[PDB]
Amino acid sequence: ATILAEQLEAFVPEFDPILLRPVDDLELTVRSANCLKAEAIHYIGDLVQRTEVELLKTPNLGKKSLTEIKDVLASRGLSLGMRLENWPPASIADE
Amino acid sequence: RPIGRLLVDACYSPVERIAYNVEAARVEQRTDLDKLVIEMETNGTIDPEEAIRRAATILAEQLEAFVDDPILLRPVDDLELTVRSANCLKAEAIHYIGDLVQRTEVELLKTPNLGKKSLTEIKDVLASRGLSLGM
Amino acid sequence: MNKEILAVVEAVSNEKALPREKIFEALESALATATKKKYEQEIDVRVQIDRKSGDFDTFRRWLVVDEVTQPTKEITLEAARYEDESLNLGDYVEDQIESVTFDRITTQTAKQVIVQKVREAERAMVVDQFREHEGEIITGVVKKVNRDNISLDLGNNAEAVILREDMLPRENFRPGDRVRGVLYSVRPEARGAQLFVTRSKPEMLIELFRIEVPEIGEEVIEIKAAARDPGSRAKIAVKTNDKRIDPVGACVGMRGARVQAVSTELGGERIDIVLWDDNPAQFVINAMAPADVASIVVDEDKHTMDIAVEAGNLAQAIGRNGQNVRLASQLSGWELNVMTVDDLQAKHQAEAHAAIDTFTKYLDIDEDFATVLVEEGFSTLEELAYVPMKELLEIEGLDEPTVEALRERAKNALATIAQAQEESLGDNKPADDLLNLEGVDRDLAFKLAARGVCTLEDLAEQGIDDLADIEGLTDEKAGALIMAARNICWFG
Amino acid sequence: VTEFLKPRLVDIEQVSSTHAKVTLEPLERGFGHTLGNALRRILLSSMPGCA
Repeated sequence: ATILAEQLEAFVPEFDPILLRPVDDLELTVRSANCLKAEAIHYIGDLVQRTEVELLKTPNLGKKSLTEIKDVLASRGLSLGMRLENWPPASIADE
Repeated sequence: RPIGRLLVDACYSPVERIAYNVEAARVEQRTDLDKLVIEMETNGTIDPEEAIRRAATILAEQLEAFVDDPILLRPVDDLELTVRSANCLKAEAIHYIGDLVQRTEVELLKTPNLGKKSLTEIKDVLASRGLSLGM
Repeated sequence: MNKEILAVVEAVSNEKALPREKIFEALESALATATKKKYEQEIDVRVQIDRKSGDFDTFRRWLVVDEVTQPTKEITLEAARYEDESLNLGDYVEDQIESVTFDRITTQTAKQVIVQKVREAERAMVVDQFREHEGEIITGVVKKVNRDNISLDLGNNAEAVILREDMLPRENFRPGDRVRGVLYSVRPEARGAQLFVTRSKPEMLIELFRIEVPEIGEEVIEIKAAARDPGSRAKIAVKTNDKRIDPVGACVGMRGARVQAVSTELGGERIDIVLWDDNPAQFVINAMAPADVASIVVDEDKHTMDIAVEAGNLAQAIGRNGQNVRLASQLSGWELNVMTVDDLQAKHQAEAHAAIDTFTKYLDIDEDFATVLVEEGFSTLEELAYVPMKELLEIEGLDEPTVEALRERAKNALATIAQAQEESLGDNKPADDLLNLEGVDRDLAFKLAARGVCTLEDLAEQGIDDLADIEGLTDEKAGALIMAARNICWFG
Repeated sequence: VTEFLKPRLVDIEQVSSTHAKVTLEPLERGFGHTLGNALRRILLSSMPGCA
């Protein structure tokens, strides 16, 4: 084995990128996505700052759509009510 | 998982035909030397020097291997250990001979009330039964 | 169908003396669990059984919580209150769900949960009613004999265990044999035996005497102590407040019939019955029976007693393998040293000579004056240093100036001995070697050196058990210091 | 993708003297022959010595 091995030694500031994505990329129900757009929530970083109590005040947002939003955010390691310092980054304020 | 996917078979294999032809060497003045000429047949997905490099790496990884009982089920009390050694082993939840044989000598020396003398006794008794610490 | 639920609830309530409510709560939980198993997804499920019809509704339960960790079983308080404003944290939101058909699968699950509820209700109340049995001599049938334990059947689905240490050394039980034993522990373990029975511990002897001697069951005679070598010999100490009753005679019975019944149940164990005395020396004389005691010397400071016996009685006083002295020591709580009258006199002469040598050496007194101090009962430098001045002034020939000088010399001698101990280890040996062990303060180093652990090597050789009595040293801290000492001495 | 079943000599049953029997497992569905053939051809000649 030593001979055969010696014969082979010449060969061998927004929160995060995910925060900068649109809410439509969350695969939410057509109802949940349209309810969030009606409140001017465009990015995942906007959604993550809102509390559960604020989202329940949104017109036409039911308890079922709130559970869907939580389950989807939890699948990405995000939770409702995170405070991002310096959101939105100046790169988004011009659209 | 849905009914719309279609699974084909997967032939993850880039090469088709590998043929070596050994032949005599004359470049070096020394005779009785050989040249190995390998004509491969790739489908374009693999560079040839990368292929020969991965093959030599796989073979030299394979030669890395050699290049540079009903007694276990018995309680520790049946080992005829000193009352000190038996009580020190029970304090660490070592009940069976099979538990004792898995512990290393360095682990047993960390146990409370476990001296160098009691460790030598445990080794001599295990050796009398053909057992060693750290199996 | 409907009326059949009521008939089942009534039959089970009457037969098992169990609250109907507890049976329904458990059937609801059983049906919820059976429902959960029919879905591929982990759902939360509440079942509600109507108490009049026996009809049942099944929900998709949604545990109302503040923070949702499981979206399949949990709902936020804000979302729950959108459906019903009356809901609080810990309530359930429901969802119209098809109730599982009561097949023999749900039927089997319901039967298992009812049986488990009866174990935690009917059988639990039976054990509570048998508070006496939980402590007295329960009777069981041997169901299984293993190497390490015996499983007893007590009836009513109650199983008890006798451990190998809880058996008598010569007992051989077979499946179907009847066995008596004391229920000494009830453990609410989720798995295993719950009832632990002993035949080896002293409680078995006490309770056998309670059953065989009516005067003990009537609290006329009290068992004060029991010491036992299981299947070989025991001693019991008995007292009575009634001067008309002989407590030893009552426990022995007519021609020994009562003590022989207890002995026979214990496999021929020899039982000595002794009179309890409130005087420790008289109680130890009684405990040493059948050996005659010639004299007792009591050391209250060491909690020890030296027992002199005639040379002919020495072998009887010790007993086979020290069994008699050991049982007497366990019965009295005193450490008992059995010797001959000649050996006791030789011991006292050697102690007196050692005290005289100590006093002559450290107090700078003559041998005649040291002998007077020992004859007046002084044996240590500590006694001379700390005893009330009145007791030293009662000695013939001591004046107040001489007593003060003697106390000052005794204190200076104790200080010189303490300093020579601190210098032997704590000013050089345990101030460099044993101190190096990370964690050793100067006080702990002197406490170690007072036990003869003067060096870092001496500490590396100790067990945790050898250091366990050192005030301020926990087993964990002892283990850490011994390991630190071993790391330096053996691996440096 | 470059992770194979790295093998080992589970035992060396050296039968009697001047004779061993070395078993190696586990290899791929085809590497037993290539290591047996490589070691067989090298030991036969390449291995030097004096006579």
